[PDB]
Amino acid sequence: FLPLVHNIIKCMDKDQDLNALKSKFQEMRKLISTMPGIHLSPEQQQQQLQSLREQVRTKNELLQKYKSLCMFE
Amino acid sequence: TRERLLSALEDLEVLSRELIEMLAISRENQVLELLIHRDGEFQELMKLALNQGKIHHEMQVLEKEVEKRDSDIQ
Amino acid sequence: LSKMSSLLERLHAKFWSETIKLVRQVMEKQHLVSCLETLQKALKVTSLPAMTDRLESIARQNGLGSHLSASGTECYITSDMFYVEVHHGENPVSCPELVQQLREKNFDEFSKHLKGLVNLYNLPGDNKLKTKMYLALQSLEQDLSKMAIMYWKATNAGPLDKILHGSVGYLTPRSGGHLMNLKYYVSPSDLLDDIILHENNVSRSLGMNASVTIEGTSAVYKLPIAPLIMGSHPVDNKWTPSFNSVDLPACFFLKFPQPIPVSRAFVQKLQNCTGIPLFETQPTYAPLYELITQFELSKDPDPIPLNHNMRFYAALPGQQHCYFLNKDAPLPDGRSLQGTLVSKITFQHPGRVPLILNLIRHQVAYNTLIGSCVKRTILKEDSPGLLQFEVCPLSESRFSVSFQHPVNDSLVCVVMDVQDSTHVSCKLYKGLSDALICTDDFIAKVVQRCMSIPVTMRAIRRKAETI
Amino acid sequence: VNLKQAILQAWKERWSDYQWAINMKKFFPKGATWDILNLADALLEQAMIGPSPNPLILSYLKYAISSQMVSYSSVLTAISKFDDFSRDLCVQALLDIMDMFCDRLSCHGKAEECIGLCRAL
Repeated sequence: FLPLVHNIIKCMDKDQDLNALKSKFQEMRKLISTMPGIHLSPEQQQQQLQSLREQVRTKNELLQKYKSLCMFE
Repeated sequence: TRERLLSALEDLEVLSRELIEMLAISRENQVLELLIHRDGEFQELMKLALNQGKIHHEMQVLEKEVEKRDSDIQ
Repeated sequence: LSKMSSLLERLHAKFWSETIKLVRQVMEKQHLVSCLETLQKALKVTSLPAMTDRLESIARQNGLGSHLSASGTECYITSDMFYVEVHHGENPVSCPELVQQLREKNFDEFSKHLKGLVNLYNLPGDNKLKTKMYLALQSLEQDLSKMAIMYWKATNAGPLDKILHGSVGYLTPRSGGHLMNLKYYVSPSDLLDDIILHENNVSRSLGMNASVTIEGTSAVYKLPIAPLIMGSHPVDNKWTPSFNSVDLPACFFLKFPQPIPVSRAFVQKLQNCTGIPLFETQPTYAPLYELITQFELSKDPDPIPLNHNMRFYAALPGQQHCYFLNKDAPLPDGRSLQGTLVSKITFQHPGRVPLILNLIRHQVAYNTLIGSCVKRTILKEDSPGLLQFEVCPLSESRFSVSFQHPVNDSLVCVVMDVQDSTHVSCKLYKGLSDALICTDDFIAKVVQRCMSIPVTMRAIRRKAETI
Repeated sequence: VNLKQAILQAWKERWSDYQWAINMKKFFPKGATWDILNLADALLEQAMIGPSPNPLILSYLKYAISSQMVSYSSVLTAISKFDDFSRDLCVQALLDIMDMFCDRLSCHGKAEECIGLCRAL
């Protein structure tokens, strides 16, 4: 980000609009990198990950219980 | 986190534009140093964003396993 | 706070192309931009022309002239200091210090080296004498090298003997901006860390140092511009006399990094050995024990002054100690031990530099013996133990530690005189009806092995209590 | 308890001479003119151990002469019992102490004290 601003300052010491609009297009690229797919705080990501881990654990444990248990002999 | 990212984006944008513009109209070290701080904090948030993208890919695999175990239960 | 009104004026800007057109119209029509650049060199990413930009920023920072001939080759250029990264001499050395700093991300040490290379050639002369002045330094350096090699020819002594008692010293030749360092002393405590073996990769700061250099003075002196030792007495050095020489308005210097406190009789002894006056104006003399305590306390600084009132405490393993360093106790002349801080000793030709150093070694040795009392450990007013001691100067190079007899109740005074750098003789002084405490050779052994008062006092107490 | 222990405590905690005088009074209820207890002897022993005298205990003895705690006779006897003579500094200190009371040398007491001053001279 900032070295382009450095080049704009260096051009001001040399002298231009090109790198300024390139900085604008860079911020458009920044919007495209705000698109991804994450919105919650990382605490909420941690809560979701822990809850889903517990879900897979308990479901595997139940299915293993009924794997092992025969009601009939 | 998108709100904090986008606020850091637009803040960085138009305040860096202000620094450029006052350089241009001269021919402000404090708002310079704060721009430095905003740039560093923005890059740190982008690193946290890539980490949370990894977290979301893990979550997608994990919920696929959730649906498979639900189908086995039913 | 100001950023909030900045973002408000930024919202007003949201309510820049015209600004770029204005900058273009001004283009059709200084310090700040380069200052922002030099702040932002920290944030540049590692790349070859960007590292060229940061090295140019180092050049603008230290006042030197940068010139690139490519993205590889960049020259730092001033009146004599001329070197590249890829006057009146070649580019001598691909020195591993500057290359080792610049291969890593250590640009500030490169800046310190350019500062030192500025301070070498900032001599006041019209530049022609400057070259000759530097030549004089070169001659001095060569002579100094020979003397250490002569000592290495004399005995094959280790680096510790080279430091402690030899000619010149452990001698690190100059390399970049770091000038030539003589290590004239290393204490028995500072040798050890947390038991150091002393093989020839010894640290630059592991001891007490003195850097030799040239410096322009207000007076005029006659200095050699040729290697003065062409003929060497096979176990000594021998100097062919002057003129060659010229009367440069400068003199050689031994600059100490931390200024050494010295007594008055040291000042007369060194002005006798040198011939050149040391303190150009007479300075404000102070008692030596104030200066020794300021030296030792300002080794490791803390924002709270200790407010000692010359009563120091020592927390030891099997003992607890207290010390009164007792300035203003009168010498036989009727005055206290008065001394001042010396930092720059000026000599004219290199044959003085062993004798000078022997003097300084003597003085530094004495300071270490009074340095061991000055501590910051505050075990204040503990009823158990606190064996209350006293240090008083009977003479120059002598002092006395007085303390209660560990068995009986009369005083016992151990007088220590520092004959040489590693030799301190000791005498126990005792009442005629008392217990045998120690022999003097035991005290000399513990002193020369530790160079610290409280360790020797514990050795006295323990060898008393075994009997 | 002993005079040596009191003088040595006076050296340990740094006591000025008048505070030494007060605490020396407090340690000993019977004054016994301080010459029965041999103040001059103990002060000279624990002042003249080093090659140079410690100025604290010499300050104590010079106060104990200038103030009339100690008679001149006990001081002159305790000076007489020193000899050694290899150290010039202790001898010069003893001659300054003699320079204090000599030419004055006036006992105001019993005649046995005057005879003691005669033998001490």
